[PDB]
Amino acid sequence: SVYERLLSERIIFLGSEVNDEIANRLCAQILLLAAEDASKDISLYINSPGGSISAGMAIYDTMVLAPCDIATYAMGMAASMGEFLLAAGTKGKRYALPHARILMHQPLGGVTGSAADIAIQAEQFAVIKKEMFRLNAEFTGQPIERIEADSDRDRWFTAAEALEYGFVDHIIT
Amino acid sequence: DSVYERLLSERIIFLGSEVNDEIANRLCAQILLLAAEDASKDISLYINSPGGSISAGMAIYDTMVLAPCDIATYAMGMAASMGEFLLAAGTKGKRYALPHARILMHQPLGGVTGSAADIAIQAEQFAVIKKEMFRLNAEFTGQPIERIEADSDRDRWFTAAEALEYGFVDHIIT
Amino acid sequence: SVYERLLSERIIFLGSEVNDEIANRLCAQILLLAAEDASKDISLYINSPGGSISAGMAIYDTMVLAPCDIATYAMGMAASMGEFLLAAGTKGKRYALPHARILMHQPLGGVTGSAADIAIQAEQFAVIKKEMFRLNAEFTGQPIERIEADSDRDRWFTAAEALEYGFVDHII
Amino acid sequence: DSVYERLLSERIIFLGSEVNDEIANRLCAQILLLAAEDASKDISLYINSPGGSISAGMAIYDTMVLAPCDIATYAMGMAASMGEFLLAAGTKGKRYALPHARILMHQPLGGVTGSAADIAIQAEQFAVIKKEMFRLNAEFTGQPIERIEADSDRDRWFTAAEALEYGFVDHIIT
Amino acid sequence: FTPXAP
Amino acid sequence: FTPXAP
Amino acid sequence: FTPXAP
Amino acid sequence: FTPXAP
Amino acid sequence: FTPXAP
Amino acid sequence: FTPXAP
Amino acid sequence: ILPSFIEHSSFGVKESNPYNKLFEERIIFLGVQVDDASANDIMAQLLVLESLDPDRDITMYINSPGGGFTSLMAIYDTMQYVRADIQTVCLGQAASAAAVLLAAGTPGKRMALPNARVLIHQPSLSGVIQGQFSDLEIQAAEIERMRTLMETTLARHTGKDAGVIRKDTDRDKILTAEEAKDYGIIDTVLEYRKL
Amino acid sequence: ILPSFIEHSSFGVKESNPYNKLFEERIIFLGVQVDDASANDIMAQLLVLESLDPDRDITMYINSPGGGFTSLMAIYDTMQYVRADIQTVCLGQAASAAAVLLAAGTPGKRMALPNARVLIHQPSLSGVIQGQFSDLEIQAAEIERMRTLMETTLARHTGKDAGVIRKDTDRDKILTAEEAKDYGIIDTVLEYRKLSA
Amino acid sequence: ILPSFIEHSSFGVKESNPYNKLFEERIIFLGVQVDDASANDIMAQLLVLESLDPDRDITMYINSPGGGFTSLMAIYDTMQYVRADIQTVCLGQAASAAAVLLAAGTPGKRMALPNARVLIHQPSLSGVIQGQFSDLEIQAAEIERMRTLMETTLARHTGKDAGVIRKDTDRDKILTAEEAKDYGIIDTVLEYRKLS
Amino acid sequence: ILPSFIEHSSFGVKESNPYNKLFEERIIFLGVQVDDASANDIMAQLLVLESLDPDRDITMYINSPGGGFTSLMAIYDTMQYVRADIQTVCLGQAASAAAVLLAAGTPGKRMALPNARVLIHQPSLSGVIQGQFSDLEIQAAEIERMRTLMETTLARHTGKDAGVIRKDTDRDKILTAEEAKDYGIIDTVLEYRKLS
Amino acid sequence: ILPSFIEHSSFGVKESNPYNKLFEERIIFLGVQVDDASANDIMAQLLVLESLDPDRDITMYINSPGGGFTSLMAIYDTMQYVRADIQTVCLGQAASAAAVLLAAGTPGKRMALPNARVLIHQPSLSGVIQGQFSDLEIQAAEIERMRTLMETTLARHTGKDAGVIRKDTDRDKILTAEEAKDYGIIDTVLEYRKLSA
Ligand SMILES: CC[C@H](C)[C@H](NC(=O)OCc1ccccc1)C(=O)N[C@@H](CC(C)C)C(=O)O
Ligand SMILES: CC[C@H](C)[C@H](NC(=O)OCc1ccccc1)C(=O)N[C@@H](CC(C)C)C(=O)O
Ligand SMILES: CC[C@H](C)[C@H](NC(=O)OCc1ccccc1)C(=O)N[C@@H](CC(C)C)C(=O)O
Ligand SMILES: CC[C@H](C)[C@H](NC(=O)OCc1ccccc1)C(=O)N[C@@H](CC(C)C)C(=O)O
Ligand SMILES: CC[C@H](C)[C@H](NC(=O)OCc1ccccc1)C(=O)N[C@@H](CC(C)C)C(=O)O
Ligand SMILES: CC[C@H](C)[C@H](NC(=O)OCc1ccccc1)C(=O)N[C@@H](CC(C)C)C(=O)O
Ligand SMILES: CC[C@H](C)[C@H](NC(=O)OCc1ccccc1)C(=O)N[C@@H](CC(C)C)C(=O)O
Ligand SMILES: CC[C@H](C)[C@H](NC(=O)OCc1ccccc1)C(=O)N[C@@H](CC(C)C)C(=O)O
Ligand SMILES: CC[C@H](C)[C@H](NC(=O)OCc1ccccc1)C(=O)N[C@@H](CC(C)C)C(=O)O
Ligand SMILES: *C(=O)/C=C/C[C@@H](C)CC
Ligand SMILES: *C(=O)/C=C/C[C@@H](C)CC
Ligand SMILES: *C(=O)/C=C/C[C@@H](C)CC
Ligand SMILES: *C(=O)/C=C/C[C@@H](C)CC
Ligand SMILES: *C(=O)/C=C/C[C@@H](C)CC
Ligand SMILES: *C(=O)/C=C/C[C@@H](C)CC
Repeated sequence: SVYERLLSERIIFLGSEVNDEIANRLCAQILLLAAEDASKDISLYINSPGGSISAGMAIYDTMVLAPCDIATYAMGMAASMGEFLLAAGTKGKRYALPHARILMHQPLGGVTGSAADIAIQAEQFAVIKKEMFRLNAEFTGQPIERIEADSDRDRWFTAAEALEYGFVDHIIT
Repeated sequence: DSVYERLLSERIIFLGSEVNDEIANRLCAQILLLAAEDASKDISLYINSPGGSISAGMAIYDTMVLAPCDIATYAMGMAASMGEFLLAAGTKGKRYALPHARILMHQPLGGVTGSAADIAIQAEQFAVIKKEMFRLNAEFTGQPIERIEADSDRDRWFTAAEALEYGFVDHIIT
Repeated sequence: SVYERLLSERIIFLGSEVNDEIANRLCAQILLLAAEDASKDISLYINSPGGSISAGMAIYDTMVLAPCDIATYAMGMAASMGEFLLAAGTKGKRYALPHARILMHQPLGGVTGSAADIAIQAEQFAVIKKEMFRLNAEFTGQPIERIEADSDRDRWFTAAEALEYGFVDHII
Repeated sequence: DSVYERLLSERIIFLGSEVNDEIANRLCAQILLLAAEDASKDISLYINSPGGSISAGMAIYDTMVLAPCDIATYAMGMAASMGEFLLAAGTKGKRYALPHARILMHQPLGGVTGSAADIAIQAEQFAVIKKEMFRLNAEFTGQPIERIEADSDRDRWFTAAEALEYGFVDHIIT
Repeated sequence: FTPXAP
Repeated sequence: FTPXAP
Repeated sequence: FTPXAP
Repeated sequence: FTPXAP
Repeated sequence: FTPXAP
Repeated sequence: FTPXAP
Repeated sequence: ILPSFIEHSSFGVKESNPYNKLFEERIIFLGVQVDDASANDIMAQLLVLESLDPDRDITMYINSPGGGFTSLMAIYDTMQYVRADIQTVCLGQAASAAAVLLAAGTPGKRMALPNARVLIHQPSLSGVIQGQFSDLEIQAAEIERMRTLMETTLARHTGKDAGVIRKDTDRDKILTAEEAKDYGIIDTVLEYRKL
Repeated sequence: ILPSFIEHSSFGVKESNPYNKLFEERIIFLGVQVDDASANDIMAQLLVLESLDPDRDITMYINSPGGGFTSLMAIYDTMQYVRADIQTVCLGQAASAAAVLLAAGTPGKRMALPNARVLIHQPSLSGVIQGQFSDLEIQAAEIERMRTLMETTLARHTGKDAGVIRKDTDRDKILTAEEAKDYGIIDTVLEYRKLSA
Repeated sequence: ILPSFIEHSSFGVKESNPYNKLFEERIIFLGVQVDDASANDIMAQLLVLESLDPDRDITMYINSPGGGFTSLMAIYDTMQYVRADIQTVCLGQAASAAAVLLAAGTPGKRMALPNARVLIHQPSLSGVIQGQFSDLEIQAAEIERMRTLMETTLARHTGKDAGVIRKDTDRDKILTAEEAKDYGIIDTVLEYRKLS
Repeated sequence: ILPSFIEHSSFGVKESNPYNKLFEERIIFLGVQVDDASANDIMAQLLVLESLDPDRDITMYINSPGGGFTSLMAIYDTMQYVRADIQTVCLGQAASAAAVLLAAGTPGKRMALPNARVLIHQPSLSGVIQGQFSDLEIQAAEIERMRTLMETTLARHTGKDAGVIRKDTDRDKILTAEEAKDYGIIDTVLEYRKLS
Repeated sequence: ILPSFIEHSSFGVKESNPYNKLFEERIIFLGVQVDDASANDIMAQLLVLESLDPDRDITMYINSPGGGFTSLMAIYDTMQYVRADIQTVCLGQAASAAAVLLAAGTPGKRMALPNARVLIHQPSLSGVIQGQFSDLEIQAAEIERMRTLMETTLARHTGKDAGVIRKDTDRDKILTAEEAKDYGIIDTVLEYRKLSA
């Protein structure tokens, strides 16, 4: 019932792994909040392990299209989509708590079926992978080359380390 | 969960999961009820879906066509199988897609069981459905039936831009 | 919550396989609707895989006993009881959507126990089978011989094919 | 369950189970909402907990520190792991403990998996977290980091009195 | 069992 | 079974 | 299977 | 084990 | 596999 | 392993 | 664990299994439920004892829960085919299928032990078989044929009328050794040869 | 538990298994469902009896539920290939695939016991195979070929027209020994050889 | 249950297993799915028949669902390595991997029984393998290599072009004995030797 | 099912298993994943062939998915300990641990079949091991030693620098027969010996 | 699959298993976790080699994860009881219990292969044992006895003080061959005997 109190404050909370169910509700909430008042900012509090990309990008698109600025706060942890959506926030309004930890890494899929089917699955992996690194490079301001290099293996950032890398603009004292 | 109720007031229905009989029944009902309140105003269908059963999907499609009002379709996260079909089934010019939305189109997937006699019948229907799906997808996209059948052989993914070209959606949303 | 809105419109919806639980509710709804107004028609929307005969016939009997006419709409699919209840609608008020598909076939039971018990179970199979073919023949207007022949194996009908065979009177 | 709503009116939030993301988010929200209503009044956190994940735990800790109002911490049944940390993280002088409450303090517990390359990375973080936890626990208790690390090597239990002396809590409740 | 089986 | 199998 | 295998 | 077991 | 193993 | 074990 | 014993003669030494010694004496032992495995083994044994000495009687010791119908008729036909007379002896029970096999021994040579029992009932199906009515109509038809066929087989061996068998087998009928003798399933009851 | 017996001659002593004694007499025993395991064993046995005495008849005792199609045609081809005539005997039942093997014996040498039964039905798939319509279209095509192939093979051995077989096999058809004889699946029904009778 | 038979000569008496008698005649029997176990057993058998009489032909009887790729190429290389010619005979089916082995026999000596069938399809993965895109990118790369390698090997033995094979193997292609002969998988179809 | 064959000489008759015939020829067969069971058996076999004829080469046929580290180094040390040279032959694949054993053969005597493949990757842990940071710190320390040790071991046998090995093994690297030869894992690739 | 080989002399032919040949050379192989089964088998083997030639050294090859405490002390006592000296060799690892057995060999005869490793840790209980505090008080007491008893045995064989062992075993300590030699668990590290090298 507390989440309802937050919604009145124009705060939406991503507290779990990103999936279609959470994404749909989140997209809706953003549209509804933008419908009520398009001037006021929307704040997204993020504590998440990460989740599916398709659902994650559904959230991302809705953020961009929203008239108002979207402020992102990293509470406990931001990983995968958690990190992506965090960095996707309106520049200067991206926040992180002191002990918040950010994780950035390469995408994780799976392959199955005939060699013909797998070849297609591999094609898409290349499409997604390139697009993720492209946008992450834009958010952080790092070269696409470094994002790809750093993302090869899990790379953890503290609030300070994340601040320097360009994931978040401010740390909250 | 209360947000879906708020959307209904805005004449927005949301398909957020795989298409099944349960969801189809609710979606069809909502469309009829919305058309009863006001038949002039458009109805918006937001689509993020993996796809689902054809039979449940066509119950929705039929209801869309019969509705007096226009049905606008928005591809949010993903549109696949019935997701792609219903997306393209939207009123022409009112079909929308988000920038990173992905559309999947492919051949139908069934299963066969029982005696050779029963399977023979199941195969007959596969030919019927396959033709009908490709025909309508050809009509929605405006592509020839030959290309729909050819492209649908294996999973074929479309980006927002690629989908815009193929004729699945008319607009991309800025 | 939409089903409540439909009930106000005198629309009942069969969306799943036919069982005792749904049948009781459907029968109840029909009786209550007929109690409020016996003049106005009741509409039954059908998307179903089919189900048990006993639960299905409870619905059918209630439809016939109702003072008001029962209009039947085939939405996604009508199979087994779905097809039967569809065709059982008031003649001329039976409707179908364009891509709705109708399935008609022979009944499917099961047998267990002693040979004596199975003999009894087999007796009933013959009884039910005749009654189903009879009513299906009445609805469609086809001869019982053709109903029996066509129902031997699964036979699918499109909306158009169903219209000709006599399952439904109109296509929307 | 209706009592927690009644406690919230008294500006009392209750941590009654292991610390996870679900509970942490709810607790953080409540702290922010309570501070929004009135920033002058203290917030009381009643703690009976086995402990839980650090990430969720630190989300709570940060929210405490950033809050304008003082956070009073009460150890009811048990404080262990994060329970002990959050208990000791309370405003100095406003940290309370019941007589038979028991406090457990120990080294962090992780896990490793994957390729040797991945494990090397997982191990890097272990060193980072461990130092920080010991640093703050040393700050809360007022003990040297050297003694915290030594005592935290194995599970170390404190009674209410022993915890009072060690510096976890300021008062015991008569 | 003889006699007679066997 | 002879005759004749075998 | 001879001839010829083997 | 001898002596004496065995 | 001779030559040469073995 | 001789020498010396065994 | 079954111990093996040793025998010796001027020709040599022979280590043998108790069940082998029984078979050496022309005794086939059916100790288990009748199934495709058990049926095939018994048929093999019968045809062997046929081969070795077709003029000498074969003995069947029966302790069984009963079993499948096809497996029973497989054993049954083989019993009746073999040129040698077949003695049947029941130990501790013969039930369902096994009771028929017990009765299928050649007349006068069918016997049982005093505390043995005999169960007779109509064929039953424990599980459920499903399908179109056309399929069940055929299965149910076959099942009735197998029922009547068990009744016919019991009838000629016991001497009772098929109608009587049908009436008695409608429900499980348990018979003691003496009761089985009176019913016509066995000719005699073995008596203790002790003091 | 299957007992082993002992035989003796001036040349030596022989301890042997009942099934070995049957095979010594050129009798192959099919007692189980037809599968890759059972099929390979039967083919091996057939090819062996071929090697030892190609001029002497081979005997096949059949009590079986039936089994796989590929496994059936493996045995069938081997039966027909072998130079020696093949006698088939049915004990207690021969069903589906097994009924074909029973009928696949050389003419005049196909027989059964009186209370044995014979089942004939069209090929069936108990489970469900899934995939794209393109794949199912191919499987269904093959399934029809296997159906028709069973019908053609049954037709020439029984003497019936393939059309009659297709009609009779649409539903399970149970045949007694005598009924199987009339159908043309077996030539004769064995009579009890007992002395007292 | 598989019965063992007995043979006798002036030199002695021999009790043997049917499969042993086949191996005595230089006949290796592949009756099961191809795996590391089955492959190792077949490779061992081939090298033995190589050792005993390298100048005499080796026979491979094939009834198989098919099997693993590495296991298949293990058997394939051994077949091609051995100095002796290799005759392949198909009983009841040869599918996937087994179809390649059937075709991998030496020219003219590849045959099948009339009611046998032959299945050819591209390599498939029934389960799901997961990991980072970099790992999947490598697996997918290997999978395409294994596909193309199966196509090349089938191509040279059948005589068809690799491009043709790739098109035919895109979907499962079932072939009868005669259809397999025309495709170039087998040279001849065995005819029944019965007199009657 | 594996058939047994029969050999005869003026001295007597011998019934033997194919794998026994291989061992008679000094051929050890590693056909399975490397584990404590498989390792102990291989070490035993190695020491026997050492005992019988220490001056004659020992042959190792390798088709394996790979396996445990302790089991690998157990076999490795035993291979290197034995006085006799060791020939390694790869059939159908040698992966992970097995790839190291393949390379651990004595120089010049390492070979593979043409369609065999070789997989190399860094050591991995499939499950999860849990405990206090102090314990994980120790496990993690050992794991790095094992990683570096595999790199060093591969380095001296292949001839590559340890740094190169570390880079290539970060991700799974599949090598064909020829690619493995160039990498330095095997010395030569066997060519088909067939007459036809 | 483990192949058997064949040896021959003027007296006859001998077909034997590799592990039999090792035992013929007085080599006991511990390849598995230490348990009552493994312990009983090893004790039997030791007492046999005692019986046959009590004056000749016995060899123990050790590759083991370790195992139960009682099972270990069963093997340990038997090793020390036997009149013959015992050589211990470690292949690929000796962990927990096995490390003690490795160290329990007679001085100078304890060795390992170069890439073998050795684990030492205090006794641990993987599962959970429940009961009244009185029962747990006893279990906890016994566990401490077994810990201390492991420390004393390791102490006298390694030469280290019991207090040092306790300190080192508090956390798992992995030792390479050379590190195990320095610790005093093994006397020497085997060097490769190869001719080509
Ligand atoms: C738990 C991981 C999750 C399953 C996966 N997402 C994932 O791995 O996201 C990580 C990420 C990295 C960079 C930027 C954004 C996100 C995913 O959606 N995979 C898709 C990939 C597909 C869209 C190609 C799937 O296979 O379902
Ligand atoms: C998960 C797939 C689903 C089961 C299947 N639908 C399916 O495969 O839809 C794919 C599609 C293709 C073109 C246009 C729209 C959708 C289906 O309805 N199959 C039916 C059979 C069909 C002949 C109606 C069923 O088996 O229930
Ligand atoms: C899934 C099928 C379902 C179990 C079956 N119904 C069924 O198969 O209905 C099909 C049908 C065909 C024609 C006309 C009407 C209906 C049934 O109720 N059978 C009864 C038969 C019994 C009343 C004799 C039962 O076994 O419960
Ligand atoms: C109760 C076990 C729990 C899994 C673990 N927490 C944990 O062990 O917290 C204990 C603690 C120690 C010192 C000070 C405060 C608390 C944890 O979060 N571990 C993290 C470690 C990671 C942040 C490096 C994880 O592996 O998920
Ligand atoms: C009505 C029951 C039927 C006779 C049989 N059950 C069956 O054998 O029950 C035991 C039994 C009781 C009395 C006498 C003989 C046997 C069965 O279904 N078994 C059949 C298979 C089934 C498809 C008819 C078999 O074993 O062949
Ligand atoms: C339509 C059923 C098909 C003929 C077969 N089923 C099958 O063999 O059913 C038993 C049978 C009945 C009558 C006559 C012969 C056999 C099957 O799917 N088995 C195949 C595999 C499948 C991929 C076709 C096999 O065993 O090879
Ligand atoms: C894309 C499928 C792949 C070729 C293989 N599957 C596989 O062997 O499928 C059967 C097959 C079909 C046609 C021809 C040969 C074999 C597999 O994954 N097995 C691999 C292991 C895997 C890690 C690639 C193996 O057997 O080594
Ligand atoms: C980091 C993984 C580790 C090297 C090992 N995994 C392991 O052996 O992975 C297979 C492997 C790959 C490449 C080279 C060699 C082996 C493992 O945990 N097995 C250990 C036990 C563990 C406690 C270290 C063992 O088998 O002894
Ligand atoms: C505290 C652990 C205890 C020493 C033992 N565990 C145990 O044997 O762990 C392995 C081990 C480690 C180091 C040295 C020796 C062995 C156990 O509970 N096993 C006992 C039974 C138990 C009732 C004490 C046994 O095997 O006798
Ligand atoms: C009845 O007395 C049976 C005796 C068995 C004997 C003939 C052989 C063990
Ligand atoms: C038919 O009488 C069969 C008899 C089997 C016999 C020839 C060998 C056991
Ligand atoms: C083909 O006729 C094969 C016969 C097998 C024979 C040579 C040995 C059992
Ligand atoms: C005690 O030393 C026991 C020794 C066993 C020996 C007599 C026989 C193996
Ligand atoms: C390579 O040709 C190996 C042959 C094995 C042979 C020496 C013994 C079976
Ligand atoms: C060390 O070289 C051990 C060798 C074993 C040998 C004495 C007997 C197989």
